[PDB]
Amino acid sequence: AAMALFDYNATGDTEFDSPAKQGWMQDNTNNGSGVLTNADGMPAWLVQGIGGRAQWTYSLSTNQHAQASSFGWRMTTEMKVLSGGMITNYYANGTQRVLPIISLDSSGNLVVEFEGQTGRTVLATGTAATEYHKFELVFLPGSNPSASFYFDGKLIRDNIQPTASKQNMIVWGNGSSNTDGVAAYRDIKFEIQGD
Ligand SMILES: CC(=O)N[C@H]1[C@H]([C@H](O)[C@H](O)CO)O[C@@](O[C@H]2[C@@H](O)[C@@H](CO)O[C@@H](O[C@H]3[C@H](O)[C@@H](O)[C@H](O)O[C@@H]3CO)[C@@H]2O)(C(=O)O)C[C@@H]1O
Ligand SMILES: [Ca+2]
Repeated sequence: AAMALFDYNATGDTEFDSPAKQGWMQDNTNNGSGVLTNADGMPAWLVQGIGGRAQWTYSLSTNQHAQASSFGWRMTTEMKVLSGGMITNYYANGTQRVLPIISLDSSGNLVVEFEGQTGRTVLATGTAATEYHKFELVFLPGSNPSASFYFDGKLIRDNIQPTASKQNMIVWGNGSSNTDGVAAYRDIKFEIQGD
């Protein structure tokens, strides 16, 4: 030991055909919604943050928060952004978060921002901007805790400093009631490491 993994895996299976059935909590407001969809012969969960917030949350236990802090963690998302912004797939711990905010800019490019930084980074232009990609957030602890962001396995930004936050969920989706955001999710993992 010791390691742990928490996931949503998009599936047609009845027993597990929403995130609610994989231990995640629906956390929409207003007009926000979601539904199982099927795209490339493959299930995806379509998050529809149109006129309301639309996201899913997962609760770590007391020891899991603490283990996450000692040994570090990795959050991987496989998604495709369809429209808008505040696509917020992230982890908060009662005290801090590394928040990447993903979107499509007014030129149609897939950009990423991080809370604590200012500016956007172009991840994909053209028809690439609105296809599936694999996004990794990798948190390395120490007395100098920083994060690294990866896009189909390519270091994009490192030395991302955590920022204060009272929230304490693993979250994915459109974490915003006013910024509309739409994306499809095949996979979410949050893995707590060993040493
Ligand atoms: C990623 C994340 O942390 N998302 C939060 C968001 C964002 O921080 C926010 O959208 C900024 O873009 O806020 C969410 O909560 C807000 C939401 O419940 C709205 C209701 O529309 O209320 C906000 O508080 C209000 C408060 O009611 C007012 O009295 C006061 O003026 O301050 C706020 C006005 O904006 C909540 O903060 C959200 O749902 O968008 C929660 C996300 O998790
Ligand atoms: Ca435990």
